[PDB]
Amino acid sequence: HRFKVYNYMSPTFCDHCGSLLWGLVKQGLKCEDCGMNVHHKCREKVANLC
Amino acid sequence: HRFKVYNYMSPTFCDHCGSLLWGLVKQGLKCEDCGMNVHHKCREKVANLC
Ligand SMILES: [Zn+2]
Ligand SMILES: [Zn+2]
Ligand SMILES: [Zn+2]
Ligand SMILES: [Zn+2]
Repeated sequence: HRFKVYNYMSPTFCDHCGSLLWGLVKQGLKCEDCGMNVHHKCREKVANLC
Repeated sequence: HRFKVYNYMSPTFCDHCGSLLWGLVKQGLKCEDCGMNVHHKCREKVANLC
């Protein structure tokens, strides 16, 4: 994965843990290649396989 | 048009005046129906026709 920080325009959940990516901006990280969305706290817990 | 404020993820120009929508977040307004992108200062100068 190549996670880049993303500003989400709709309530989006974290593809790793299932809770909402809270906030107005900078809510999480979106992988540039496959679109997985994760909380900053969950990026490290995701397998690299993309 | 139904302009809603948008957080752009790439350098985007204003479809009304041609200058860059400056900033990291809240750079401009995107029309929800046809995707036109405008600076907050240009929203009022755009014809309504969407
Ligand atoms: Zn990925
Ligand atoms: Zn999470
Ligand atoms: Zn429009
Ligand atoms: Zn403009």
